[PDB]
Amino acid sequence: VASYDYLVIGGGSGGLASARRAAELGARAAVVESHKLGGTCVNVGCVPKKVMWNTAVHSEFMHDHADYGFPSCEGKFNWRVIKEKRDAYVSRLNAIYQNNLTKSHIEIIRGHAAFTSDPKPTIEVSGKKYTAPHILIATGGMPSTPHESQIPGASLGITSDGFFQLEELPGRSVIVGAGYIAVEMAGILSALGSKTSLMIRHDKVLRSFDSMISTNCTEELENAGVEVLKFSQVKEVKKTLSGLEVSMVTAVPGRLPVMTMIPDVDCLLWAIGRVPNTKDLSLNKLGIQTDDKGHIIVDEFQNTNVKGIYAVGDVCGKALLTPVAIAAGRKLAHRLFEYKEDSKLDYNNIPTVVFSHPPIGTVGLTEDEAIHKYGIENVKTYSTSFTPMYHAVTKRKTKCVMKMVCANKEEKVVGIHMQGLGCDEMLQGFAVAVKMGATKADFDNTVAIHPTSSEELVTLR
Amino acid sequence: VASYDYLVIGGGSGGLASARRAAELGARAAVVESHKLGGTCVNVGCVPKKVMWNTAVHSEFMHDHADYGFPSCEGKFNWRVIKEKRDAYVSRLNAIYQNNLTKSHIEIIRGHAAFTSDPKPTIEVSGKKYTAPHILIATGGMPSTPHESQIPGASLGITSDGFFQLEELPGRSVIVGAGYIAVEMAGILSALGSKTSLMIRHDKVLRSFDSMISTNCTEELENAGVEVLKFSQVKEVKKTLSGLEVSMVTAVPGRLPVMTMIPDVDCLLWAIGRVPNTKDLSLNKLGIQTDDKGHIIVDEFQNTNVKGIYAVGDVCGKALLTPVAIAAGRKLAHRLFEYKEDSKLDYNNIPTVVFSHPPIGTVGLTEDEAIHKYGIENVKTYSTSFTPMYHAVTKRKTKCVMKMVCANKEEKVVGIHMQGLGCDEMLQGFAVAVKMGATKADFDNTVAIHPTSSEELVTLR
Ligand SMILES: Cc1cc2nc3c(=O)[nH]c(=O)nc-3n(C[C@H](O)[C@H](O)[C@H](O)COP(=O)(O)OP(=O)(O)OC[C@H]3O[C@@H](n4cnc5c(N)ncnc54)[C@H](O)[C@@H]3O)c2cc1C
Ligand SMILES: Cc1cc2nc3c(=O)[nH]c(=O)nc-3n(C[C@H](O)[C@H](O)[C@H](O)COP(=O)(O)OP(=O)(O)OC[C@H]3O[C@@H](n4cnc5c(N)ncnc54)[C@H](O)[C@@H]3O)c2cc1C
Repeated sequence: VASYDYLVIGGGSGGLASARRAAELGARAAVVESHKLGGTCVNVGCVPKKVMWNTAVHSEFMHDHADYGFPSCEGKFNWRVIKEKRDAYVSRLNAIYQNNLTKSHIEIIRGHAAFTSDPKPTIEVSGKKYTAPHILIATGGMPSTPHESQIPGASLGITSDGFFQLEELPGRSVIVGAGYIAVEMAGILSALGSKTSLMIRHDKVLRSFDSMISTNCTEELENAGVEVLKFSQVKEVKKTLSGLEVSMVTAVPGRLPVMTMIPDVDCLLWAIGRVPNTKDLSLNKLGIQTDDKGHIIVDEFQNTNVKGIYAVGDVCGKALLTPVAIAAGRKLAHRLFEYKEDSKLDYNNIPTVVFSHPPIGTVGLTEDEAIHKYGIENVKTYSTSFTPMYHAVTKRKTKCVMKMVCANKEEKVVGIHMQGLGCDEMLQGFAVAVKMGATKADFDNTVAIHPTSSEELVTLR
Repeated sequence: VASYDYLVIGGGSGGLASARRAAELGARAAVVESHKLGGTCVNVGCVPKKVMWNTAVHSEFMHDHADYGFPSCEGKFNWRVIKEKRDAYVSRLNAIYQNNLTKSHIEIIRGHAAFTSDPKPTIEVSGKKYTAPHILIATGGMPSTPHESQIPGASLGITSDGFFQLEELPGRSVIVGAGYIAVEMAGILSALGSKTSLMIRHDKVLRSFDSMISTNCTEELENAGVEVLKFSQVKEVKKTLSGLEVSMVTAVPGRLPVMTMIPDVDCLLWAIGRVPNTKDLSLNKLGIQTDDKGHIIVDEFQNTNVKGIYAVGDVCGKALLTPVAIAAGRKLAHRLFEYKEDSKLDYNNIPTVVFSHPPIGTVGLTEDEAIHKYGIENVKTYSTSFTPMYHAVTKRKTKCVMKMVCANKEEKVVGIHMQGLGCDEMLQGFAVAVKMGATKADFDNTVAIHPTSSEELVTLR
């Protein structure tokens, strides 16, 4: 039984970040990883997604070429070219992460970890035992798929993982789900030329975002050529002579349900949720608490219910983002190895960018959330809607919408929501301002940068 | 003699902003404008410049098309197409500004104003007299050109004004100056296909910016195909059979001076400075103080040396930006018509974006300035340099450099300097944070947005 100061199960964002900081602090750490280092984020998430987004962004910009004084650009996007380049780049990152671990003197234990029956918390990987007084579970999650029992033929569809395996651009694609991943995938496939449908159970996407954003985002998708199938769900999927045939039920409220067949589908992409990876951990041997989806339950300090066992990142099921897993993993290392007992991540005011077209940036409370927290009488919002100057000379148009949610007399900024060209890079510093507790006067007292989109947020009235 | 509450001379950024706010406050105002409303900013500055920048940005992005999986885009940029569209857009803005004035009930007096000999400050426009207890001079500036006495043939060159009159893309262009305008023009002309040279008196451009920025900016220009002629200046210009011939002296220190002829020049663009527009105002009839360049001298509240006479914007020669003129003009209206005596613009921490390729964003003190303000022992900087993820798959490359200047033990953020893709939209919120007095912990405690360039500023170590 090899003993370490810190054993981290999972070599993705949270697990690596935590292991690296711990090692800086003098801890003797080891990371168990059964697949590729970098985990979701590098292999099938953040990185490959962004590359595909940059590609889709090229496609749109190329539509404006002639408007800008150039000759029309004519053609066909070649999926395999970019796919090969994207894979290579992921390969480069995996090699860097491995090197980062080595330079830090962190041991990499390759294989699938599981807890043992042993009294003092101990794991087994490939027959060998490993123990530490602090063990971090950072095993992440996976895409959720429907059971054949509920939706026959569901296994004919792919997930976001399968999306990163595709080698050709699917001619006809149907995406099921209304969350950010669904939105992102629909936007990429459509911009690159796939005849794309997005099938959502209600009338808008991103229903948990501020309502200005869910409305605007739904319209932008339609305007970009994505067919949004509202109040619809899949009833069955079948393999026809040439592709898939999707049977769906549309049930608009105030109307009779109607069943429709969608034929000749090349790609059926389930983007319905993520499930935690805890199933094969043998958690029950230690009696570690999970919720009914399999998420590990933790407190504000990432503690599980068992002493010396922690969990961070996707596996915990809250704020499923690369930077949160990292920040939580880091704060945890400072708490354990630097003896900073108050060291923990604040889960409020975490900013998010959704890589739609145009991108979305959000931080803090939606208007409804502020209304429930402070009361209608105490909430004031400011908003603007305009066409960015980039489109002054284009036939194709996109809008920029921004909304500021203020609370109390002081007009504290408690929420910022926007969608528009450049909003992906614009959000970070306002997130800093929001975290510091800025009020509207603080924004108003900052001299604008002209001509930009960003200047609209400091000149709202 | 028609009397008003407020008479504003100049209908550009500062003059309009001040007049509009004053009118909201109940003032009976009139704006004197001898040319087009919107002034520099709309007609020959900010707006038309940005449109030309967006165009140049299209040209660069089109170089990456094939790398992104598309077929090579082949050609020739058509200057007149975009020029016509740009003019139209400026026409649209002029009509809006005029309407804004009318809706506000502000009187527009068309013509050239000059002060009179009269005791109580009074102006004359087209034979008629006008007076007010508060008169704002906001007459802006103009491009500076060399005297034929010092540089013979200088009048064969054009200025940034003339740039906006061009109808064809000049084949060979030489830009003289090393400030932001020179840099911007060089970058646009070059990206659009002009064989461009930038002639600077020293070895770097933007010598007043933080030294990381002047160095990086000079390299980016060279990398983009702009020939930077260092330690050079124009000695004479002459009209040859086919274009202009520029005689220049290059005097590298530690070397003998060398004279060179630059032949076949289509466009010689002077971007050497701006001069205030005060010359024809008859300021001396009131004894209003100017410096030796013709700038009107004012105090912290925009007061001139004469009671009831103020000046804002370019004419004052400090912080020559559209938003500063606006903010100063607004604060002034609140002071005069809302009786807010402490109402004035803080000229510290004004953010600037330079529309180079990639763009530059700066706010606060350069490293040297912080060193002079706090002492070397009290200044700590953090910086990063990386290749944005956008170029992971391109043969063409650009860099992103960021620098954070902190002061004292607390590591107050006193300067942010960066150059890179997206830095034009990234700066605004960090400018808010800097204005609020953020420290490095405030940045560090803000969760990053992945994957973006902006996230680098919150993860500096
Ligand atoms: C398509 C997609 C796009 C996304 N886009 C973004 C985005 O743009 N921005 C953003 O912030 N977030 C994004 N996310 C979310 C972000 O990628 C995740 O929140 C983050 O990767 C979670 O990190 P983690 O450390 O919890 O787990 P992960 O990186 O999944 O790491 C878990 C690791 O544990 C390994 N493992 C699991 N069980 C075991 C075991 N028993 N033994 C050994 N090893 C094990 C797994 O192989 C894996 O390598 C995206 C996610 C997806 C799916
Ligand atoms: C090429 C270029 C690019 C620029 N790019 C940017 C940028 O991207 N961002 C930015 O922030 N700033 C930029 N600037 C600077 C910005 O445009 C100026 O700081 C701003 O326009 C100054 O406004 P102002 O109100 O002082 O004067 P102006 O807008 O020049 O207005 C002065 C007005 O007074 C009128 N006038 C003058 N004398 C008289 C008189 N006697 N009687 C009646 N009317 C009179 C003039 O016709 C004019 O309309 C740029 C400038 C230039 C030249």
